[PDB]
Amino acid sequence: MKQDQLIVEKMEQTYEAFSPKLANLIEALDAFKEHYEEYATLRNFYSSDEWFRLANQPWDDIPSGVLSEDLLFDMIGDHNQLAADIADLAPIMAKHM
Amino acid sequence: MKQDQLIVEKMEQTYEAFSPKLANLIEALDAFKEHYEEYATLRNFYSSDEWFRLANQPWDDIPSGVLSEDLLFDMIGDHNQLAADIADLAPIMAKHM
Ligand SMILES: [Ca+2]
Ligand SMILES: [Ca+2]
Ligand SMILES: [Cl-]
Ligand SMILES: [Cl-]
Ligand SMILES: [Cl-]
Ligand SMILES: [Cl-]
Repeated sequence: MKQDQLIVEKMEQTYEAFSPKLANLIEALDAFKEHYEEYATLRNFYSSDEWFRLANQPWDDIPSGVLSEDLLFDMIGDHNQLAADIADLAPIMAKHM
Repeated sequence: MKQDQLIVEKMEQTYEAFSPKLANLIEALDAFKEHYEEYATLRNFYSSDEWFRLANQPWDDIPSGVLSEDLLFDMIGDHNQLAADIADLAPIMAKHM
């Protein structure tokens, strides 16, 4: 039918929008999880005595980005915002099971 | 120093591994969130009277994937596994704030 076709088209367009985003999140989450064990190391290094001492050494090349005033600060911020977004999503997904 | 260099190298290698995975998850989560409002539509369509009726019509071309026995079933499974993984991650991230 002409009308059955309309229903199917709408559903296919909906699936095509949503399904790749579901897939990409699953993939990204799995990759993140294999390395999240390293986060405390980086968080704890930023603003530590050693980080500051190293940042203020007279390097003969451009210092590593980890030694900058802002790079790991921004990483911590991105982490904390992600934590909040994951916390907010969790019960919403549970509701859709 | 030779040794200060060792500390910095280790931290830089750690950051280079972790930081892109954090970024990719943030990006994937944001994209998913803009379309998660469509999930109930697709979930509810699968195994519905209309879905089954449409799947059993005599289409003159290959039926749309949404009409298959397995495609949306697998999407629901992927969703439910993701829900559980997000629920498990949420308190772990809170602990690292
Ligand atoms: Ca396509
Ligand atoms: Ca590189
Ligand atoms: Cl690991
Ligand atoms: Cl490790
Ligand atoms: Cl939307
Ligand atoms: Cl919408």
